[PDB]
Amino acid sequence: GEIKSEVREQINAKVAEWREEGKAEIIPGVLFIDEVHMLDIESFSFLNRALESDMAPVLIMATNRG
Amino acid sequence: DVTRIERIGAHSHIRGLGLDDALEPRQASQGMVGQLAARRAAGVVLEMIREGKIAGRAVLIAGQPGTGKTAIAMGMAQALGPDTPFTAIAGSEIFSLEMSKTEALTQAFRRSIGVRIKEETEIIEGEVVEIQIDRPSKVGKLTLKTTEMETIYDLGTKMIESLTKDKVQAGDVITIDKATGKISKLGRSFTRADAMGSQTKFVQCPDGELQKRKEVVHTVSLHEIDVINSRTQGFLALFSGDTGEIKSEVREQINAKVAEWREEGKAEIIPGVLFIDEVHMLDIESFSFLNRALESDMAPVLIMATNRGITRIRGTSYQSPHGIPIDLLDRLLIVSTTPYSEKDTKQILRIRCEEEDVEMSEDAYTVLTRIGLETSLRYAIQLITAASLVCRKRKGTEVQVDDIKRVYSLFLDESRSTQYMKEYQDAFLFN
Amino acid sequence: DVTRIERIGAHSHIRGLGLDDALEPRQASQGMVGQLAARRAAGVVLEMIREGKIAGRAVLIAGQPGTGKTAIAMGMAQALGPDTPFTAIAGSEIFSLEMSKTEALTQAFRRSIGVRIKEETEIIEGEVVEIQLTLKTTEMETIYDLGTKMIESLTKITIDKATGKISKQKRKEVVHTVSLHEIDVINSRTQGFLALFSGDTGEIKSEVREQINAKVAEWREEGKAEIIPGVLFIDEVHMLDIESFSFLNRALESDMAPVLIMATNRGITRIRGTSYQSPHGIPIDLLDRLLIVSTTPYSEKDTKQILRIRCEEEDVEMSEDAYTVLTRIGLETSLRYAIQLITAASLVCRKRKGTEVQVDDIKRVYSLFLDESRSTQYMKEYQDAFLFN
Amino acid sequence: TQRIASHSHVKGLGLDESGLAKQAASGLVGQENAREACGVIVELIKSKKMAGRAVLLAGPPGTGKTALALAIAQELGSKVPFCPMVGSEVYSTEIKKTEVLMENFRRAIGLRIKETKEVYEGEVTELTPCSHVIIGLKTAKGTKQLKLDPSIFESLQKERVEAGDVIYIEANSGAVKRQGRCDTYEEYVPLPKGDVHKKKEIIQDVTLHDLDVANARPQGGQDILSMMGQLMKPKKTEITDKLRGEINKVVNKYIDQGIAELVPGVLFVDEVHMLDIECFTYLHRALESSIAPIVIFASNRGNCVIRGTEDITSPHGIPLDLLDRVMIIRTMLYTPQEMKQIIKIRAQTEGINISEEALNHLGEIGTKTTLRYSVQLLTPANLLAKINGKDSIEKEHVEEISELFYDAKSSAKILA
Amino acid sequence: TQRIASHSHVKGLGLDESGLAKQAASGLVGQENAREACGVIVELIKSKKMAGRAVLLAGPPGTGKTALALAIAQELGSKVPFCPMVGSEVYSTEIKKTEVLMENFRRAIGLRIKETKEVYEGEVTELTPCEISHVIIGLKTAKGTKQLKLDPSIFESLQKERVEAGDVIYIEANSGAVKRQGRCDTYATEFDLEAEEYVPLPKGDVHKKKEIIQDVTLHDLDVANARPQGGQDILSMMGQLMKPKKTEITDKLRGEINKVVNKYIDQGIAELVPGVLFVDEVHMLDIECFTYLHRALESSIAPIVIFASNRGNCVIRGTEDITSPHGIPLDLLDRVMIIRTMLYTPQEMKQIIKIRAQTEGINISEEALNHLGEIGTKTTLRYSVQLLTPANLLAKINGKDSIEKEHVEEISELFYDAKSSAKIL
Amino acid sequence: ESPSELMLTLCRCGESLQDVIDRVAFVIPPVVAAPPSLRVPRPPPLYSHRMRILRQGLREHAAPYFQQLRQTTAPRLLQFPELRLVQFDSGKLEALAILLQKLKSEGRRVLILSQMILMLDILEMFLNFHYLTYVRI
Amino acid sequence: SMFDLIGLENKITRHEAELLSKKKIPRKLMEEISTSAAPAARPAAAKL
Ligand SMILES: Nc1ncnc2c1ncn2[C@@H]1O[C@H](COP(=O)(O)OP(=O)(O)OP(O)(O)=S)[C@@H](O)[C@H]1O
Ligand SMILES: Nc1ncnc2c1ncn2[C@@H]1O[C@H](COP(=O)(O)OP(=O)(O)OP(O)(O)=S)[C@@H](O)[C@H]1O
Ligand SMILES: Nc1ncnc2c1ncn2[C@@H]1O[C@H](COP(=O)(O)OP(=O)(O)OP(O)(O)=S)[C@@H](O)[C@H]1O
Ligand SMILES: Nc1ncnc2c1ncn2[C@@H]1O[C@H](COP(=O)(O)OP(=O)(O)OP(O)(O)=S)[C@@H](O)[C@H]1O
Repeated sequence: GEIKSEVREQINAKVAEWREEGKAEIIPGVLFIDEVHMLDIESFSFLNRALESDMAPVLIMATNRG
Repeated sequence: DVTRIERIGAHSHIRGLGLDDALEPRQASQGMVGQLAARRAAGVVLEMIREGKIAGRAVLIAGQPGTGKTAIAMGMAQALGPDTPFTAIAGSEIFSLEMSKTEALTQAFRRSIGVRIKEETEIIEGEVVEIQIDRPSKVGKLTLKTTEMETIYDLGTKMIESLTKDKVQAGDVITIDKATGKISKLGRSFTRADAMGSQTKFVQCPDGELQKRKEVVHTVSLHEIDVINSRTQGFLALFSGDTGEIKSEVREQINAKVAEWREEGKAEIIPGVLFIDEVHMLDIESFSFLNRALESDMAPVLIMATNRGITRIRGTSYQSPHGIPIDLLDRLLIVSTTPYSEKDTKQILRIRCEEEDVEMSEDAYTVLTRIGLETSLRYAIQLITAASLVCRKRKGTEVQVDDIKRVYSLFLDESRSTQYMKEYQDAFLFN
Repeated sequence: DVTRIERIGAHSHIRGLGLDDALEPRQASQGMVGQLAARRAAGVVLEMIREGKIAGRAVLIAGQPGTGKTAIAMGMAQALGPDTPFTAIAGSEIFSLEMSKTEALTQAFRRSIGVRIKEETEIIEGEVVEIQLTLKTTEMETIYDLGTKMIESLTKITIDKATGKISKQKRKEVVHTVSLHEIDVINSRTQGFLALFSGDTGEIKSEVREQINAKVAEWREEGKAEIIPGVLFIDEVHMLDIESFSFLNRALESDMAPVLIMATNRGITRIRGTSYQSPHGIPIDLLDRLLIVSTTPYSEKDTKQILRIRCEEEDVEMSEDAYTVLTRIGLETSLRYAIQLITAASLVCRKRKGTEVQVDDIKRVYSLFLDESRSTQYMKEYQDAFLFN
Repeated sequence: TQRIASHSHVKGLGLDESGLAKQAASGLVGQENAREACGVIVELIKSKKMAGRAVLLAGPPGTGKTALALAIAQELGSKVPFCPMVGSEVYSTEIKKTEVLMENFRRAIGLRIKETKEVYEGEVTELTPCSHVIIGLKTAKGTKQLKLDPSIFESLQKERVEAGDVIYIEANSGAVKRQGRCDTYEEYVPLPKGDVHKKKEIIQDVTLHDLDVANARPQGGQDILSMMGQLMKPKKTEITDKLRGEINKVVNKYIDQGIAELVPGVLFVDEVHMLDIECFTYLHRALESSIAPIVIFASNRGNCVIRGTEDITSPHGIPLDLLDRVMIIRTMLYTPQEMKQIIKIRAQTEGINISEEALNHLGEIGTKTTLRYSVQLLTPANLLAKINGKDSIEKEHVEEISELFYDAKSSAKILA
Repeated sequence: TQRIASHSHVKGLGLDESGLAKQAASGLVGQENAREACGVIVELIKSKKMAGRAVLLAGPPGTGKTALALAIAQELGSKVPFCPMVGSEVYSTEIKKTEVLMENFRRAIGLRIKETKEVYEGEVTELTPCEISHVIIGLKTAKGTKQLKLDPSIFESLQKERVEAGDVIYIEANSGAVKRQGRCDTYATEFDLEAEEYVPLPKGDVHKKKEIIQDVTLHDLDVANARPQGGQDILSMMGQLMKPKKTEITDKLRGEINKVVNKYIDQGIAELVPGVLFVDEVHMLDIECFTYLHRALESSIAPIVIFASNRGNCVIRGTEDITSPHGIPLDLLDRVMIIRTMLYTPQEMKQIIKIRAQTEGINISEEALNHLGEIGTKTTLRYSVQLLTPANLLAKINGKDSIEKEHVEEISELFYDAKSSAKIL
Repeated sequence: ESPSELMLTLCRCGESLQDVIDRVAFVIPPVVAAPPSLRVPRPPPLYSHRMRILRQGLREHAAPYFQQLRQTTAPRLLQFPELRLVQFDSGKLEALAILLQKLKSEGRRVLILSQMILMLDILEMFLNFHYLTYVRI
Repeated sequence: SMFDLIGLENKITRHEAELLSKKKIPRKLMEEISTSAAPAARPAAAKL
């Protein structure tokens, strides 16, 4: 339930540190939100800024709405 | 003279359903007068409940306010008697922060099915005369005593540990479960009670056989079994109510195990009645669940009461006859209550005055009956006690029409209060 | 300079109500200018709080935005001092996932009443390094018997003469003021005092609250405690529900009720949780229990004096022409906007290697930063580009 | 020294011995008919024969509904449990509104337990065990040596008693407490009745809700695993109806045995209009119950929309079917003379001396704005009078305090 | 290598000494007025004496508001706490949104605390307890051997780590933390095969005291003291088994921590570095959150707050009918300084596209750059910069090392923008 | 009874899930505090006795599981520089690793000559990284 | 304590409770017990 933001910042910093020190290699994956029209405005607003991070995957969304 | 927790309530005078063995409602019997057709229908449904053959039959009691629906329900509960589960809830009680409305309805259903489980235990009880040196792998002797027998038992390691852990002492009455080797100390010897006194309790020596077969019948409900099996210490939820959405798999396992016991003759299923007063307060989701919860083989008889006209179902914009979806109305039989004539209102008031233990003049009865016909039955019932108090303050033995007029002027009914409000409505907040 | 946790906030200049002994408000004093009638009303309310005899009195500070209602509240808090409880919340803070709105308001009410308890301890100890116990001091030398093992830790200071409590030259007396909320959170659990910090208190039961009220009344009668009635300040009270307001109605009728100060800046609006319109977003039944103090919009000279006080609070020197330009701006846009222009213009002058804020600095800051009206106009001009109009 | 509340002047209903209302008595002026109704329902509560009877005090704001309920409470005394409540209190994040209502019903029924409590005290433990425990107790007045159980011995060890540490030990429970370690050999017992064998008749008042919550979870640190129950947050739960029935049965047993007395009390629901339709619908069945208390509702609403319905308007914000089962007491507006009487009563209660012309001007202000506003000006006006060296409130002070503070109507006009 | 994000090109505000914005510098082009205002705000944050000052970045989407906020962050540097936040993050399932806002306020205030660290490290020569008030432990390094009397807590942590003898351990006295980092090197030769790892014995002193600077925020102190993790008493240990939920930290804990921090500042062992809280999509906050921000910005402890909103006359969330300029209540707009971002000319868009191409390592021909600028004028700036990577991929598929116009045309045909998609809808 | 399994992995298709946790478990709280204490002058005897009874009883109940109770609930207050950073910080050690592994397989022995004592300490660390036994002169 | 129903779950069963109710030392026998002398007539072991 609601992993702390500072914990995630620490994870990110240590993963970058691992990458610089030859331990870790980052594999960016794909997040597929099927029926993305079921998200509300708040979720879309978060998605806007969640995509600005360097640890953000490629996002595929599908929707039949018009 | 002495006040108990139960005292004069609204329905305390309904001792049962006043109908013959032919299910013909007597005009006035068991504290219930009038509503002949609805009482006959209630008798038929009561016989259905007593036979316990048909599962998930739903009955709706409909009618105007003050027409006796809860009176008929309480009469059914009083004729049914204890040891047949009659669960009474309001439709509001299912909206809980603990669990979903579906879960609450499921618990209410599981609470209306009663299980009588019998077991044989084969225990040993006796006053302990001696426990001797176990120092050797430890081995010891235990001497047990009834008023007719005493025997000496050779103790294994586990029994020795149990006896030393309970600090079993010479001169106390224990019971030993042979299957489990479980020691229960229930009292101290009859050779003292002789200067003691503490958490201890004093018991006289058992008489008869040291070893006794015993049949104990345990009465539980399906809900109780569910919450006992829900978690390791789940029986505490029978007290706190902290049940939290018992798993469906647990309920299926319990249903299967109960069916096994019933085939084995171990368990006896007593199906009961779930009474939901004010069923119009349920959501369309709850009615949808009731549609299917009734179609289970372990479903009780569902009785619901509603005074609604043609209202919108809660959670929807749809107008349905009793605030209940039409698919659920097809699944039930509707008992309708006719309003009360002057004779019926007078009889009801007489029975209520008998319950209150208040004596009223005949002119007072006429005036109060007219007041009830004008205003409402419940208002007249309340005026009964109010006028009794006003009479007592007057140092009179019989309530007169003057006292009824006094309490009528002191206490308003809905219509007169609404009128006084209406002429002053600019002084009241929000219209 | 060293940056402390307390920095230059909006109301840092306010040291209290600038009030005479007759409660008459000085034109400018203790960081507050103008609002003579409102300041006088706050002074009489403050005398009511200090007297502390009448329980559950409610005062509402009403006026246009930026008229100093929160400033009057902070001045009242500064005048009241740290020894009487002053609980400040926003109307939004009662909407909690831990507790109901009723519980949040109850806790806020019980955080404003303080019980003062003075205890006599026993402390004589001093300069000792020896081991068994004998003690020596510049004026004292003593021996003490002992029949317990606590001395082992004491070896490696001062002790209680009564119970022998050990901790690293006379009886001395200690005063502790404890709020009712602290008392019932400490006594709600085995380690309930932790919930005073974590907030994991979760709807203290009415039973314990009743018992603690009874015990506090007993202590008051027996002289062991005295009640220090405080004041609860609810800023932006229009965020409360109709349920919250109805609770406040009868919460104020306890003898353990603090003095309630509420601030609101809206006219006849909808009460939250209802479709009804009421003068302050507050139901009329609660307004019935309130004394309402209204704040007048500031004049030109009052605005200039406020700007002067804020400038000397922020330690920025401006020219007189800059003061007149900024006063015109404040009268044209808002007081808060000018207050912020002060800091921005000080920064612009600093980049310039200047020492005094000139009119050109204020013009530059006015160009860089917009008020609501100018931004709204530029928005209207680009209406289509913006989202969801 | 205690503080003056809004209802601190309400000492009772102020009725004569025939039940009629004195014009002004025990802090109440006017509302004679409502007061007489409150008196008859006080007699109803003291009769303790009727359960789940409901009374609604309906009238404009400020007409003394809450004052009348508090007067009823005063007329009953602290013997009878008076549970005050607001309709907003049913909305809890922990339990459902129905559980909150049921609990408040539980705590409006009181139980009075009579016990003859025996205890053994003294300088104590002049002996510890001379199969048995022998302890000598000396308390100035004398000394007794008594024989205890071995179980009392284990409890005594648990309490780490030593020879010379005053203790409690009760014959009715076997519970033991070492009250002190008076360093004479840190507290020693007094000597009014400083006997070793102490027994006196005790009465403790407990509500049925207290019994329910006591039986809701284990008793805490005594048991192996209930010790970890003390580390939990004290969440309130939906006490099952079966537990209530069982507690009722045991309470009835002990009422029959004559050691307990049933004192049913009053549940006062102020701002009943804040309950939603679910709460009222439950209240139907809660009032049908024979184990329910006497319930007093108060509403100032004119034709409000019932909460939780969004469309349905009923007279007092209360559903019609609930109004059908309650008795209505009508509170009316106050004449200016009654307002003057009330202002004088409040001034006297607050220790405020008021001149005659000041009282008349304040009564005029109240007739213009409202009774509450005029009652509120008293303390600030007294403070102003004290500032200006006076001990009586004069017309100038009330004028100045009226100019400093506004009523709802004046503020609304400024806002419009 | 490092992954390229949508803002990786912004390295600052590109302002000269006098604060005037260079047309293109530090990865930013245009928005000179907004960049200059942001430079003023950077100076405000560096001044460090003003608390609770809020700025609002207002302009249509695509105008660079988040870019300017991150440019401010770059200007400040990693030393100053920059807490980014979105309005949608307040709606937590565990704590009230007011608590989330206050926590974000508290983690935008940073502390640099100099702490003396007491270290015991060495080979365990002996471990002798005394009834259990003591443990006598001998520690051996290259410098020498010492035996120390340590608390029962350290002994019982040593039992947790299971250190017996010949084990190299690291004890931090402050936290009571024991680390068994292996067995001594001298015991490697004992056996051909042993189931542990050998570490050389420490070469320093047994008892080392070290001064270190710790970077923490006020929120770190609040959370540590509201969910205590130090201390070895059983009561706190059993509380550690609870699910670590976020709790509504009370104002009393924050006041106590304020007192502690003030004491540290007086003692010279701490320095306050108040930072900035960046709430993007502030329009997502409901009326309750804005009305709380009213109070949260009056606090003398508050950080600098930056808001960004692209909405024109949106209804305030939670109000259901109240239209305010930027989705933000007017009473809050009275507390902020508004920095407006303007739309871009075709030339500025072309410059931005070239900068993004440079950052993504993509060679684009002049024809392709002009065509992509034309597309961006027709569609949007965001659409054009997104075409660059797919166009480069197609160019590599064709075997060319630069993006020609045909690749841009192909990618334009394969993908659509919101306007074309809306047309076909 | 009920079923159960350990064959369940997390993301790797591999080892015993405590090695996984150890591999990825590195965060330390920025601040660690002992629980706040209630500073009461002369606490009441009943309260102190109750607290003592509770603490004593909770212990001797967790005593059978005290070691487990502590492995859990023990925060990570320290994270050390991992041993692999040696030999990654230096290219000399990176080449020496290959050289020494080859020399080990070939059976030869080695003596490493370095002027710096401190680099000898670093070499001790590096040799332990490769499980190579040595003597220091 | 007589209203402590939850505690009794750890202690006894209903058959045990019915047993106890039937077997509780009657009042008369209590005074008989407290009057009479100790009947210490144990025949001692025989091993026949
Ligand atoms: N024979 C009777 N039939 C109906 N009500 C009776 C009868 N005798 C007494 N009453 C009383 O009449 C009142 C009417 O209430 P009920 O109708 O039984 O309950 P209810 O839940 O309100 O159902 P309603 O009013 O029809 S919606 C109660 O106080 C009953 O105790
Ligand atoms: N106490 C007051 N005295 C005089 N005018 C007031 C007062 N309170 C509010 N107003 C007026 O109300 C206007 C708007 O107030 P706000 O608090 O910003 O929003 P509002 O009053 O709720 O209005 P809306 O549009 O109905 S939400 C102010 O600009 C004032 O003109
Ligand atoms: N008849 C009365 N005699 C004396 N004081 C009264 C009387 N009625 C009301 N008061 C007092 O006048 C003030 C306002 O009356 P309240 O009792 O608080 O309001 P209420 O009528 O009880 O409840 P509301 O306002 O109608 S919802 C309080 O201080 C009361 O104690
Ligand atoms: N003046 C600028 N110079 C350089 N890059 C810019 C400029 N303005 C915007 N960008 C960038 O162009 C892309 C889109 O701008 P963003 O700032 O991410 O979105 P946005 O339009 O600022 O968000 P909002 O809040 O709706 S304005 C990002 O890669 C930014 O870095």
